[PDB]
Amino acid sequence: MTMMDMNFKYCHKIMKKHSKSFSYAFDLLPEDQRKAVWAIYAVCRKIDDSIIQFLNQIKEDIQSIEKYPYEYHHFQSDRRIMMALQHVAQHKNIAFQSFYNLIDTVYKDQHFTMFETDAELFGACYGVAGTVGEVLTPILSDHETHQTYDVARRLGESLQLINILRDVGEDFENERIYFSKQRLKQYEVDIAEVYQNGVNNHYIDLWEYYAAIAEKDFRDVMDQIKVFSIEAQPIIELAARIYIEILDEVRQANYTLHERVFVEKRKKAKLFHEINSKY
Ligand SMILES: CC(C)=CCC/C(C)=C/CC/C(C)=C/[C@@H]1[C@@H](COP(=O)(O)OP(=O)(O)O)[C@]1(C)CC/C=C(\C)CCC=C(C)C
Ligand SMILES: [Mg+2]
Ligand SMILES: [Mg+2]
Repeated sequence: MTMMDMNFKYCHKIMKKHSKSFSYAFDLLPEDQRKAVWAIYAVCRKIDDSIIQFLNQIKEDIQSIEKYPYEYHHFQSDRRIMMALQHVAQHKNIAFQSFYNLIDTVYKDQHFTMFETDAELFGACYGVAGTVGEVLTPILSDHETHQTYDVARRLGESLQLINILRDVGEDFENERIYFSKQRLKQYEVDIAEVYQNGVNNHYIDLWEYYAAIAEKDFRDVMDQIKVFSIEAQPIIELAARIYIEILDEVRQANYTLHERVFVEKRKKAKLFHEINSKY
């Protein structure tokens, strides 16, 4: 067990801590892609958790890795994570611009004021999650085309939308609402009121409006599953399927705004069995 192995095992532990659905799937990858995913995840985890000066420190670590992949650096932020990311960058082509976009998005979030329209909202989904799909693309496909990026991007954006749809209650408590002003007006919905009084029909309708968008994007990703390498196809499908099942869970908890619903480990294995057998 080397120095490097210790970095990756740390990244892995971050991933298992913060993301039960994605680790479950992505730990099924062959060892070398598995480790690249752990490392990208943990960098994005840390960027997302930044908050100020830690975030600039990370941005600086990333920029050194870009300009000088084969040199030793004295990383300012988290050395275990940065070392692993740099090890990954030596063997794979990484879209640095895509981590800067994510970093910009976390900086802008400081000044978050609700989205006027669905197009600002989809613009944020790109920034938090569409970028992650882009950074992962060369790890999960052997030939990167524009098509491969487009599919990875859309997968990530629709996972963010599913995340939003799950976290409606806890997001309100943290003073955030991600549904667009325009769509809240149209459906006559006020999130404060729902939170206090329970679900109603206007809410379900607005909710299901977005759920249908996420579902349509999901189905469009699945019909293009082929852009990914053969070993990653069933994993990616698992990861997406698990995340989509979050949608059925929300409806069975009656769209509650007072708990985080989840897909249990036993359900995860059942979906894996299903995908597995189709392959
Ligand atoms: C690198 C990796 C797997 C994840 C990166 C974790 C990142 C970027 C955090 C900073 C930005 C944020 C807030 C992202 C939200 C992730 C919710 O996870 P998390 O909050 O940890 O767990 P949960 O909320 O479920 O408990 C999100 C929904 C985007 C997931 C998009 C993916 C996976 C692209 C898939 C495309 C292909 C697989 C081609
Ligand atoms: Mg969330
Ligand atoms: Mg999240």
